[PDB]
Amino acid sequence: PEQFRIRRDKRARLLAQGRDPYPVAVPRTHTLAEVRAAHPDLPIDTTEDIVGVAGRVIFARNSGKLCFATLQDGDGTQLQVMIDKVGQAALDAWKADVDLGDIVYVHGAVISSRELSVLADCWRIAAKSLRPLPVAHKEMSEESRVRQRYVDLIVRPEARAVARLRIAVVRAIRTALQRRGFLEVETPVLQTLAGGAAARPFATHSNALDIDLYLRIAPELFLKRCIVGGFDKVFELNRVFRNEGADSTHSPEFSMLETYQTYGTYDDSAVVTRELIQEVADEAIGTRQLPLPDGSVYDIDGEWATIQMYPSLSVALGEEITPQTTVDRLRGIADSLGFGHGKLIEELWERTVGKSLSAPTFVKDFPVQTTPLTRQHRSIPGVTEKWDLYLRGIELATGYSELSDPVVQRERFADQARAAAAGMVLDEDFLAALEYGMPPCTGTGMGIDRLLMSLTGLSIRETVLFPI
Amino acid sequence: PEQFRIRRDKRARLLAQGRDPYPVAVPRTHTLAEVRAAHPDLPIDTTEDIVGVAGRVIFARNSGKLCFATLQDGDGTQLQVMIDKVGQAALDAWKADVDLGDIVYVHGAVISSRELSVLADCWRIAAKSLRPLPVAHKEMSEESRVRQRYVDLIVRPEARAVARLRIAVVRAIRTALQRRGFLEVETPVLQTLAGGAAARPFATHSNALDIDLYLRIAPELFLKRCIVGGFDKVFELNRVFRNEGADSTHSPEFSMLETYQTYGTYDDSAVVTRELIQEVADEAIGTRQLPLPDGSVYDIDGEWATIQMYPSLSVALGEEITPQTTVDRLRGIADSLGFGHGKLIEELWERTVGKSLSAPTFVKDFPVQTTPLTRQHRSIPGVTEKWDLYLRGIELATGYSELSDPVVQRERFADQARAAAAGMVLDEDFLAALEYGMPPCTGTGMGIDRLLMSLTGLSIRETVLFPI
Ligand SMILES: COc1nc(N)nc2c1C(=O)N([C@H]1CCCCC1(F)F)C2
Ligand SMILES: COc1nc(N)nc2c1C(=O)N([C@H]1CCCCC1(F)F)C2
Ligand SMILES: N[C@@H](CCCC[NH3+])C(=O)O
Ligand SMILES: N[C@@H](CCCC[NH3+])C(=O)O
Repeated sequence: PEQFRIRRDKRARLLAQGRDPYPVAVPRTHTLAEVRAAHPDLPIDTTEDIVGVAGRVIFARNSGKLCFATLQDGDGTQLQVMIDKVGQAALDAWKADVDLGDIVYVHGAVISSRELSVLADCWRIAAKSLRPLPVAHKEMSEESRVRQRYVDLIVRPEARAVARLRIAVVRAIRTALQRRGFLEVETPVLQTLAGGAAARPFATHSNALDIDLYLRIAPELFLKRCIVGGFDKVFELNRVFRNEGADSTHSPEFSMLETYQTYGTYDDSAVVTRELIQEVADEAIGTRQLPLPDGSVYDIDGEWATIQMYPSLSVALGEEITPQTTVDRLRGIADSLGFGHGKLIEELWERTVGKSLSAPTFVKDFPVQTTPLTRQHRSIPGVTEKWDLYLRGIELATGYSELSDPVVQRERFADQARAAAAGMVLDEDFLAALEYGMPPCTGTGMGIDRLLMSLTGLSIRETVLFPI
Repeated sequence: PEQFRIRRDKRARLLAQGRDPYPVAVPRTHTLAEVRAAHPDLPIDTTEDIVGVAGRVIFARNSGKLCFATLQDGDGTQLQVMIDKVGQAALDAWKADVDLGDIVYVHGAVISSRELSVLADCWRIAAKSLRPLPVAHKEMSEESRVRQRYVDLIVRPEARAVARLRIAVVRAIRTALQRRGFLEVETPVLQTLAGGAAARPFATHSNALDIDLYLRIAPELFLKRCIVGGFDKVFELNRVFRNEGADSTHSPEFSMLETYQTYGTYDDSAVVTRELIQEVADEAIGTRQLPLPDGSVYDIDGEWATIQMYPSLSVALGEEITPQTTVDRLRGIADSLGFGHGKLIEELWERTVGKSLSAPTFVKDFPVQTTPLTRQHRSIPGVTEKWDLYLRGIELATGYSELSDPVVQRERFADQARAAAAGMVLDEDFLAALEYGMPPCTGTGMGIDRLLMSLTGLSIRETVLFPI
């Protein structure tokens, strides 16, 4: 706590002496990992490979004529340094000047101790830390790890690995989609009215236009415009904003993938989603027998079951539930266990069938009420061609066979608007685009955080770099 | 105008007959481009390659026993269809049912007319357009093209090419950075206070937290946190939000690239920026002798000149200007042509040297006042290690040797805050991170819209898909 001051004082006296504790440049020749992969099996306690390395001093051990430190590169990789070879003054400076958490450059020969080490010709402070690292045991509380992610990444290896995983996962996704001929597009974040999902928006006032603008809840309506526009295959991986509460599967800002493919249906996009998720596991995790903090293994290999909502619900409840089942009947059943038809079906389905699922599973054929954007089913009356994908109990992803009928689409919105009216403007430009004609296409959505969670067992608070 | 109604009426009667004008599926076997690349040089007026194609009817020409139409796939590619082979009823339906702007599937043999055509076994409406296309000559006004981008992309080839260019450019960028070992990260859009640039923020109220949040003006402060965190090389390509006016180089929402590289300086990031831009041209445009709507050619090949701000200004003004030149002196000069020292230097420099530049040029060594985040110059007093890159007269990109000194950084912000005080909270967490120690690193910024503009001659209103 007081050591904040002595650190500040070492900076000040280093400046005064004409030593630079935040130099513009130091000539680092190699990352530590490069040095390692260069000398994998050096006869220990024995080379003229001179290098210039840098790193954070995370461990010091001083001893009269010779000091040893651990340099940890930013990615975790470790090289020990040993400060006769040059400078008594140098050794004194080392001792008086270098603290833990300081970034340090050293130039010299690579050797192995009686542990891979560089024995120094030169050395220099690259950066002076005016704050010690927490010992970290002292296990940084969950909400101090998130509020100081920079320290977390320094002190806790797993923080490093997770960060790098998300990054790998996201790249895996872009690779996979690009391989299949999808083009990534940028669609507006600031919108005059935010559609493509159910949620309350974030509103912000524009100075330029003296009007409110609304942060997107989803790119769907614009992505659809792109399909009208002649895009065959488009995706957009980026943030959406839902002005609502936070829980273990929900946060107001999060990164979601959306995907749109002309001349396929929800049956086609189901297959791609599977392949996509499996292909991600392979690239980023390396197995489809997923290890969990549980200590368990979750198998996502092979084919995944598809069930239908109404039938699977029927089996769970012991009676035939259809689009014709009244709200009065559903209410009764709901009660006997512990607004509208659609909402009741989904709710009962989750409370019965959904919760019981283990293996990866698509549920498909959804109530029309609760699916305003998705086409009516090709044969079955009363339902829409939508699936949800449940993986390891997490609601991962949806796909639709997309409603391209403007008149029907107009109605779906008129119903929506009239439901939440307090006395009714629709998204006229969207509908305008539909009436220019949108070819048959299937869209998907997927949450990145959900993806990682489902894959790893990590909480939403660990998957993102800087939450709050 | 009235044709809106007859189109709506054809939908309605098609529904009634049990013809589906928005079918879930049609079994398209090939894109038109696939058909083309399959039959590049077919002896005209002469094959048993049956296909299933789809496309928008953009040209109709009817003739008793035989109708011809142009199917244009979404990307522009064209195949003609010819509707004896099946159905008198079929030909009647064609004539009464199909209008221009309708999406249509046809299945049959590929042939060449007396023009590559498919002569139909089957055909079906995939989508019914309840709105005709504008003839487009009738040249869609600039602000009707942007407000209805979906129609633009249908009707105007160049709209198609530009859309696809931006997309190629953005991928080119990610390829280039990834090749060099940069990791792309996601940093928050919603912030408790927005830093990393000069601009007024967008503010939005949170329901979860009953507080205002501020849309990011720039990712820099968080990207820096990542470097502290041990990232060696990180970039973030994504939207930033500056609550300010729109002009020909400025819009409140736009996509920018930021880049951060440990153990290099502004001299190093200058080189990468060049290589990066040149590598983009190569991938996306195919030449570095850039064609312009001007009718001119702009050469971005080869090495680019670096000049210094103070000296180049001095030469332009005919007197020695230094960090020591007073605001009283600068004011005088400014006057004689037609707030603080820094602002005056930059202003004079632009009004004299900047405007005169043609070839690609870095200007470097900037006034300390106007560069709070960038390190002080290694030798030259009074200036910071920042460059700006001017390409074809457009302000494309900046790079810094990054200020990692927390105490200095604290001062820079205290000066800033006190300047715009009306009677002073700083970004304490940012500074906290700096005092954990950030290794020497060089950041860059670059505007995607600027990039495209500089490369192509296109206005900012054409480079983005959906502005306003
Ligand atoms: C943290 O992730 C989320 N946060 C909020 N607040 N809302 C959602 C998610 C999430 O993953 N969602 C999924 C649902 C299934 C389709 C894709 C999706 F991303 F939308 C909806
Ligand atoms: C349309 O682009 C922009 N709109 C606004 N409103 N502000 C800026 C740009 C843009 O490209 N900028 C550049 C300046 C040079 C460094 C990179 C940058 F992206 F910030 C600053
Ligand atoms: N917009 C959906 C995802 C895309 C569904 C298919 N059109 C959501 O917010 O969940
Ligand atoms: N944040 C800068 C770009 C990065 C400069 C280097 N740290 C801007 O808004 O222009």
